[PDB]
Amino acid sequence: KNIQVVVRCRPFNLAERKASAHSIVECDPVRKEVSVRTGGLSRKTYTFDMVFGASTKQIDVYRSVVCPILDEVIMGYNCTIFAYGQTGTGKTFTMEGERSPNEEYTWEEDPLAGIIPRTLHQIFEKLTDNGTEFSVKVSLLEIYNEELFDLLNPSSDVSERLQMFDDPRNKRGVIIKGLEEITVHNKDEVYQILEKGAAKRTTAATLMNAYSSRSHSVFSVTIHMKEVKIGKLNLVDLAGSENIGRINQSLLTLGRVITALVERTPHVPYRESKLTRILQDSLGGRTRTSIIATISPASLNLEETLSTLEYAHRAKNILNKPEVN
Ligand SMILES: Nc1ncnc2c1ncn2[C@@H]1O[C@H](COP(=O)(O)OP(=O)(O)O)[C@@H](O)[C@H]1O
Ligand SMILES: [Cl-]
Ligand SMILES: [Cl-]
Ligand SMILES: [Mg+2]
Repeated sequence: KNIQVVVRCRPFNLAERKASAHSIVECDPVRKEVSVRTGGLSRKTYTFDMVFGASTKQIDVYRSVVCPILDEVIMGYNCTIFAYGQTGTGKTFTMEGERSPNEEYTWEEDPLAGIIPRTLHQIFEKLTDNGTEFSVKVSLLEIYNEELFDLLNPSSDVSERLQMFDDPRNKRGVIIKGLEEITVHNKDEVYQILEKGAAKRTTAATLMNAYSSRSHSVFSVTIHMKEVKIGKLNLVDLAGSENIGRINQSLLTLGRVITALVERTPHVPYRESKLTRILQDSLGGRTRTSIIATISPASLNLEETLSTLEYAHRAKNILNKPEVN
């Protein structure tokens, strides 16, 4: 199962209007092509598993990319979904989403929901209707400046840092010490567990500079089903791609890993950055993986729009082989 790479273009921000930028990016959903106008203020075309226009709705993404994958979670296969791109291109919007402000929508009925709310809701829905003894445990670890933080725990201070060591009896696996896996009774529990985590994030933005921009958010869900069956979904929200070129250790390392795998060069540097070691099976491994790439249409972001694209195209080539748990 080759890694699924899919490109998502968001509408022009007011900031791009004020930078004067015109539109350099055309998204073709049918042909699944992205075309970038490099030449002037003539074009380059790329072909991805999916292409998502500026008109893409959150549920759309959920259906095309996420639903199939969660279906493969029920079978007990581990799966990872990356969200990659330049800051402000929409990575957090995809992984999380937002509430409609003047609307009365319940978070489960809200059009603006990103992948995480949606998935969490559905697991309870589908598996209640299935009704077979499921239990859910969700942890979230953010990597900043090569340090590990557990957001989810209430009892821990925002500052405290976990320790990671190569897994015993796994080797491929890694153990993050003191990472809280907080079992979820129900969705109305989901909202609280995530909400406190958002409060911790607000505290830690003040603690660290350009936190929101340089951090990697690794969200993990582990479902226990009876019959036994175990499934694990990693929703990863990467630090902005802009720092990367054609700084961030873990991000730079992720690029190196993708490059090595596509290249076929002998050494792939899993060891170097926390993200690659934790997410090691996500890359050239037994975990089914997809990548949502994110880009801006406006001309001023062109070098970045190209960089993002170059990674995804390259990452298309990489070979994955997923297996049931
Ligand atoms: N497809 C989209 N449609 C409308 N607004 C979007 C879309 N993608 C991103 N945005 C908005 O653009 C801004 C940047 O979003 P964010 O997801 O934080 O980017 P990133 O996390 O990649 O830096 C936010 O105001 C966000 O709500
Ligand atoms: Cl705007
Ligand atoms: Cl949307
Ligand atoms: Mg972000």
